[PDB]
Amino acid sequence: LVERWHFIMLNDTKRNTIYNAAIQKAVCLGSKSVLDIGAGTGILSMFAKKAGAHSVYACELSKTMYELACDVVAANKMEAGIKLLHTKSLDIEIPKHIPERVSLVVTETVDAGLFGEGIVESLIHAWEHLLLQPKTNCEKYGKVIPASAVIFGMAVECAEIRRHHRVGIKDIAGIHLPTNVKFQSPAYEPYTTEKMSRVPGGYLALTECFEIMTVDFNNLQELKSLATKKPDKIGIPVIKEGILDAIMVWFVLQLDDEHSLSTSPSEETCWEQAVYPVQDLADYWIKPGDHVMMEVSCQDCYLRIQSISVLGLEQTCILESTEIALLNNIPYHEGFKMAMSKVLSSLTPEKLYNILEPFYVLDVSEGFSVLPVIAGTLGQVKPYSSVEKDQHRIALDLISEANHFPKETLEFWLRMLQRPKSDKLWSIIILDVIEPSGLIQQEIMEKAAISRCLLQSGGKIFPQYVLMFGLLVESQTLLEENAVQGTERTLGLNIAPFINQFQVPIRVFLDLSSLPCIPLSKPVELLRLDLMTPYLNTSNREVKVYVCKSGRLTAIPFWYHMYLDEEIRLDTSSEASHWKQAAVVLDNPIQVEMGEELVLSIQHHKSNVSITVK
Ligand SMILES: CCc1ccncc1CNCCCCSC[C@H]1O[C@@H](n2ccc3c(N)ncnc32)[C@H](O)[C@@H]1O
Repeated sequence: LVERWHFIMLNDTKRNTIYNAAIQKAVCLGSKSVLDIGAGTGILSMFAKKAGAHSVYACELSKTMYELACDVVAANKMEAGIKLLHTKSLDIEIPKHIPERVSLVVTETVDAGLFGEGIVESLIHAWEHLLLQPKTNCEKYGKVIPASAVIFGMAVECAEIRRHHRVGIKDIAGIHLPTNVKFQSPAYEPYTTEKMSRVPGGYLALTECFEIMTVDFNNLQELKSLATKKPDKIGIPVIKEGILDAIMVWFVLQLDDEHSLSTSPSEETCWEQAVYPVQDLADYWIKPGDHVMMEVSCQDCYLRIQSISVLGLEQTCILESTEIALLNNIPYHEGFKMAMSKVLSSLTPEKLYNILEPFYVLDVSEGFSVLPVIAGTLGQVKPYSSVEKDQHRIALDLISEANHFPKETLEFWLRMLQRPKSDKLWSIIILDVIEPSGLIQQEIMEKAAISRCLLQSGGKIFPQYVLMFGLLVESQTLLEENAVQGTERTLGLNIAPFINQFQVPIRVFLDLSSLPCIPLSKPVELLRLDLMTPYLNTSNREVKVYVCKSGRLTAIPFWYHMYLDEEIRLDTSSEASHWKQAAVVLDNPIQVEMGEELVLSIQHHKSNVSITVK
């Protein structure tokens, strides 16, 4: 309900201090009438009032955030001086919502790409309807904090970004990906966002930092012009050999002459960068002498970088990032090849590489999957794909052709779980068990139980079972993302007890490998989800975890080993995993001692798992 950024930004003392100092300066120079656009909990509005502003107006788009801001403003005894408005800034009218035009607008409607929260649209409206005229004293003319911003770019090598946007291989577990199928991510999604200061495997600067654009938030003509301004065509010198994976983008906010904020990548700051993946080139290798060329525009809200190309000295298949990461997950496909060949082998080795009767193999993977083609290559197999999108069907037809399938070897199941034919049964059913989120898929136990009945004698659900592993960690990061840590970070203002009512018990879409934390235990098996034998499912159980190290336990990250058979397991935490992980974050951190035996109480019901300290 409450975006994680509200917790991180409220816990950033440095940022609170700098916004307070800028709002203080402006108010005491006589900006005593303030509109806070995107107020969240209302901390900037409370800075303005306490700085001596006469009237403060705070608008917030989210019902949840507006109600929270009402509660926080009241709790800090500022109900009377601060008018909270449940409204998009665009829908503020004078005198209906605000009595008079205001001397100061403060806005934190800002994303990693600066523009992605509609600031340009808001400030154009603000200048036109809501602000006093600009300077041609301070009580008599309109001004905006932030005043202006410089946007910076850098060409980078980053395999972690690459593996989500480009398919890196021509051959997966003995199937050929044909040249005549081009895979593109959806960023070909104007950008992704990334804490680049700790992206798994890091990044390499291939160019110097280069200025992309400047913006003056106090110049209405300039903001009005962005909409129709001709894209800047630019060309950036290469200073290092490497693979061109992305343009990394950040910015400096000038709040006023003396106060600025940088979203430059750093472990010292909370800020993320905008990331523009590079794809649909013949070659990605760049070296000193080359230029990185691109068009930069800001016409329809977002900063777009397009036509990214390298100046030196054919069916398209759109995949989600998860599906691109999947095709780049080699051990996943090699596991399936091996484990499928073993199940085929132990049921009819004669049909592995009644003659007319194949192995029937059903793939119920959620999205795009090449498992059926891999199954196809193993023996006399009739493989079934569960792809819905026409584009996926065409790609798989073309991949089939490239691996010497006769036409209509690969069948499409959608074009309910049922028998393959009237009096026939499945040799393998593949179920999708774990969400990209790192949570167990809903209704999986139902799908398993239905699927069990539809199997040939000695046939298998893949995976047969799944072990969930956990780790005791001390993570201040996970804590500061989860909960405001008291009053001192918000400069005495009392916000934590109100926002912390919206603590999430579980952080999903977590990159474990990147996480700054201290391990307090070794991995430990937390529960078994067994698709072949439901009786082995952990109902409710306690787990004794040996504490290897003294620390403040804040979280229990968790991932899965998915067993295709007893020898072959997939790791959702693997380097190349197309799954994210998750973590239980404690409402209250617990202190643990080396030698202690901590008890986790683990409640499991369907696809939901409670994990608690006892
Ligand atoms: C330095 C920024 C940064 C840089 C790098 N990495 C991360 C960040 C952090 N950015 C967090 C985005 C937070 C989301 S926007 C903040 C609040 O404003 C609200 N809103 C949005 C538009 C809007 C409107 N026109 N009228 C009223 N309210 C509005 C949202 O409902 C939200 O509560």
